Amino acid sequence: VKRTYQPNKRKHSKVHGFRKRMSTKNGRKVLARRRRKGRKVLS
Amino acid sequence: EARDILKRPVITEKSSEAMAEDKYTFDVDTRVNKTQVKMAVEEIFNVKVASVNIMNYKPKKKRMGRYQGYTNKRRKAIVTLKEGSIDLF
Amino acid sequence: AIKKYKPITNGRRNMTSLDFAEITKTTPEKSLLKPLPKKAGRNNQGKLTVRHHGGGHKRQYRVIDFKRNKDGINAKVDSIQYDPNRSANIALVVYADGEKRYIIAPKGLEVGQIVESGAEADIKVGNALPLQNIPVGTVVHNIELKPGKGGQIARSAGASAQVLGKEGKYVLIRLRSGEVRMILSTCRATIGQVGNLQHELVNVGKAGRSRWKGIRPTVRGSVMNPNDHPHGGGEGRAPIGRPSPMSPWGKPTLGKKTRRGKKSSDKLIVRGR
RNA sequence: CUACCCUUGGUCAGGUUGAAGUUCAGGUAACACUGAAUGGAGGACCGAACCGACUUACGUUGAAAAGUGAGCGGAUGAACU
RNA sequence: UGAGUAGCGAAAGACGGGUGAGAAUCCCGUCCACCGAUUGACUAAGGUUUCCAGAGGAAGGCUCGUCCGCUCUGGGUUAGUCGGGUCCUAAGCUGAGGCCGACAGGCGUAGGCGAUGGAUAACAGGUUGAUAUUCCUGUACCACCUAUAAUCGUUUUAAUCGAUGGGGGGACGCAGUAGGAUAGGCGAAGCGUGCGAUUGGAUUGCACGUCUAAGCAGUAAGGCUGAGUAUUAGGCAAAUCCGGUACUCGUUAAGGCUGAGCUGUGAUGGGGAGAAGACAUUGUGUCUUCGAGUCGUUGAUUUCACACUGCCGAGAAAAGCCUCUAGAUAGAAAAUAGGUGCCCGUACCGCAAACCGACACAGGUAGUCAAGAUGAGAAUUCUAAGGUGAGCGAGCGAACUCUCGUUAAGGAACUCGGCAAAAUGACCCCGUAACUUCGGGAGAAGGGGUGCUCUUUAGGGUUAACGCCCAGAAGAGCCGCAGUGAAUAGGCCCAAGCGACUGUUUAUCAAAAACACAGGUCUCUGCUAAACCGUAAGGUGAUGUAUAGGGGCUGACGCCUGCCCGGU
Ligand SMILES: [Mg+2]
Ligand SMILES: [Mg+2]
Ligand SMILES: [Mg+2]
Ligand SMILES: [Mg+2]
Ligand SMILES: [Mg+2]
Ligand SMILES: [Mg+2]
Ligand SMILES: [Mg+2]
Ligand SMILES: [Mg+2]
Ligand SMILES: [Mg+2]
Ligand SMILES: [Mg+2]
Ligand SMILES: [Mg+2]
Ligand SMILES: [Mg+2]
Ligand SMILES: [Mg+2]
Ligand SMILES: [Mg+2]
Ligand SMILES: [Mg+2]
Ligand SMILES: [Mg+2]
Ligand SMILES: [Mg+2]
Ligand SMILES: [Mg+2]
Ligand SMILES: [Mg+2]
Ligand SMILES: [Mg+2]
Ligand SMILES: [Mg+2]
Ligand SMILES: [Mg+2]
Ligand SMILES: [Mg+2]
Ligand SMILES: [Mg+2]
Ligand SMILES: [Mg+2]
Ligand SMILES: [Mg+2]
Ligand SMILES: [Mg+2]
Ligand SMILES: [Mg+2]
Ligand SMILES: [Mg+2]
Ligand SMILES: [Mg+2]
Ligand SMILES: [Mg+2]
Ligand SMILES: [Mg+2]
Ligand SMILES: [Mg+2]
Ligand SMILES: [Mg+2]
Ligand SMILES: [Mg+2]
Ligand SMILES: [Mg+2]
Repeated sequence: VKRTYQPNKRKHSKVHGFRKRMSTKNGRKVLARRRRKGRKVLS
Repeated sequence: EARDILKRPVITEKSSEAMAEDKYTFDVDTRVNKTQVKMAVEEIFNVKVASVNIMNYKPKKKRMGRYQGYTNKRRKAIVTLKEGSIDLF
Repeated sequence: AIKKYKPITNGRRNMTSLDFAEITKTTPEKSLLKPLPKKAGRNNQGKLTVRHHGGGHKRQYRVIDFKRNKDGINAKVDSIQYDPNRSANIALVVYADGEKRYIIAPKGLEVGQIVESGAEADIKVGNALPLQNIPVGTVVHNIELKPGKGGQIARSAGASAQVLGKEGKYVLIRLRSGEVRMILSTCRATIGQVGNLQHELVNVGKAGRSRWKGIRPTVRGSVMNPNDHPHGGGEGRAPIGRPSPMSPWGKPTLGKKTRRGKKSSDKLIVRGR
């Protein structure tokens, strides 16, 4: 049975990567939240 | 800057076989190119360099106790001499 | 004109098609082609705003001279060609100075015939003239609404309109729809009727052929659910079950007029269809 | 993941049937028309790959949070990827 | 607690010899078995060190463990030419100014980014524990640079460069056969190399091999195509280029453009079934010399080639490339010699124990290659190349459950229902109903044949012939219970309801009579169309224009579709 997660480096980066997050006001809010919480991984 | 381009020689079984073939292996600054390596070798060891092969080595996972980390990434060059020789010892 | 297939299969049974005898060249003029990617009825937001469009054969666009503004120079009909982007065929014509253009192919246009445009052109099929200069009673097609913009009216296969009379700044015309309306006499039109008259008779024959044409299936309102459509729901089959049939977006859709009021053209439209 | 779509690619062993058209012969005032050959159409036929999921047994603290065995449907197309 | 209970996840192992504290479980050997359109060989994603060597045995491993995808230690990935970047563009994304919008921001022009497509110069052999078109050997090619240059130019130029412009080209669908090649297969008393039987027999007997790239030079099955000269309302200016036009000659030819393949060379080199010399604490551990390459046959799903023919649904772009001028400037270079050529990836798994499934999980995972016998075949059964014996076993051979085989007489009496099972099944020949939209129904139905030996004998392909391959007909015989002797391969028929049909659907209890459908009809819509998305801008509709577009209903086809407009 084909499962939900089919990893793809390009898709992962282009959807959830640093530059995508930076390209939107709400993505920048995501980054700010994660920094505030002190996450090791922002993106 | 040649002394910064070349970091250290590599001494292994494969590297010793290469040295028998007149090929000398070095770890080099991760930012330099093949041409810079050739020029540094010629400047430092007063040899004539026939060619340079180069390759990158990923950081390797390494463990010590409960601490997980990585070794430094490496850039390794193999310099084939046209004229002369290099004595590492 | 029309070819009727033998019922070798239930798919072919009752199917018909054009024979394409009118077509004289089966490949287009390379330099008059442009790419035409499909929208599948989806707008600049990427959303489906018109249902039932999608898929279908790839097509190239043929640049077509609806304007016919190259006056006083004869052009010879090199060929009649198929065009996937419209019901009519198209005639590649070659002007005496060596410029080549596509035009809508009128009924009766033959390879080797000469066409011209301008106020001085003769009244013969394929010639383009201002309505000022076109006589009363003449059958025309490819009619402009604004001078120099290019033909917009009566371009489908078999389409034509008839010049009826000449007021001061406007000419009266009867359109294929039956509407009688005024059009500025500086607007141009092409003499004759659009060719490919048998287009409408073709029996498409099978679902797949519509799919090749890029038409996706139409699901009836009555077989949806209430949250989908005003006709949805009901146990078993149901009649319309309200005072008027409704569109999917909740507007009455049988007899309700939708032409907007206070339009500039309402004083130019003399008699509705 | 999934639905629909966009652009750009890929795949479909083997066998069968024999549409239109055409040619030859006959036939006609000329056409219809008849026969043979040619021709190679089809959401055409049988059937692997591939896609699917009709029946049934098994499984039901599973080998598997939807599967397996045996049969089953489509397989040049509104095909599958 | 349940309880020493359920379970230990598709399968074939046996023994000998090692190793070790300890061995069904590790190593080596022999035999046996399994896959082989593959359990084999590549490879894209994905993973990210899992790869290699040495060491270890706590934990992980459904048992064990001396072993491991585990633990420790140290190693391993080499490129001008392979894939990507220093080239191109598609969808899409982004977007200077700009348009729109309480804010946030949305839209969008020029311009950019963006492969799944276009362009683009390297091949064969050898080599390691682990990389190899990357290292080495041999032999190439591409771009650039420097020096010397046969020769040509030297300011309207005319040698040379040449647009950020023009033109050509790149450049394209689907189906269908036929043909030329080549790969591959097969045979041979061609050649070469081994072996020569002890179980009754034979010894022209048995087994194995029978090659070599790019590049360079030539050749050529096939495919396509008139050419030349004048002139010019066009190609934003120009044009000698393109387009148009006129004339001359030509037209089953010649010329031009393409083109698989072949030949030679590359190569007295390499590889090679093997042989002879050796060296070695025993040595399958390595060194030197030697070692054949033929003929026939078959023949692609590869290639010529989207070529050719046909068709309707009418089948990217841009760059590389060629050419034209506008412009540029004394200098240009056939050849010869020498030199320069970066970054990223490169390990390993990759129908899987390394990827997605929490697992060393009977699932899922694009593409490429894919031998012999049989056959129409990539089906079937058995094998090859190659890989594998499945990470609990030993006994016993109860009930019961599962999976499989058989069954007296009967033959649907079972049951909600023939559910399941059984039966049919290949090829050839005979033969085949109602009804029908004249296609069909049809493999209707129902029958007959099928092995082997020998004799006679019509043919076809390829060849001077021999030979090789394909393929019938007749007759006479032989054997069995049985000859598509295994495996794989329709059960059929008579009626009725529903839906015309091929399709589609409730991923995971419903596949249907439901949806769709081609056809019918009504209705809206004259173009800044109506309808639709959006606050708008901006879009879809449509680069369409009433033979068109949206919506409602009906649902192939045939015959038809009556009455009521009081109500809404
Ligand atoms: Mg590299
Ligand atoms: Mg519609
Ligand atoms: Mg419903
Ligand atoms: Mg409602
Ligand atoms: Mg209702
Ligand atoms: Mg009811
Ligand atoms: Mg079919
Ligand atoms: Mg489904
Ligand atoms: Mg199955
Ligand atoms: Mg069927
Ligand atoms: Mg089938
Ligand atoms: Mg016990
Ligand atoms: Mg108990
Ligand atoms: Mg028990
Ligand atoms: Mg037990
Ligand atoms: Mg097991
Ligand atoms: Mg290992
Ligand atoms: Mg254990
Ligand atoms: Mg701005
Ligand atoms: Mg690519
Ligand atoms: Mg390796
Ligand atoms: Mg004997
Ligand atoms: Mg590698
Ligand atoms: Mg590798
Ligand atoms: Mg698949
Ligand atoms: Mg098989
Ligand atoms: Mg019995
Ligand atoms: Mg009996
Ligand atoms: Mg009974
Ligand atoms: Mg009973
Ligand atoms: Mg049954
Ligand atoms: Mg049906
Ligand atoms: Mg379901
Ligand atoms: Mg079901
Ligand atoms: Mg209905
Ligand atoms: Mg009625």
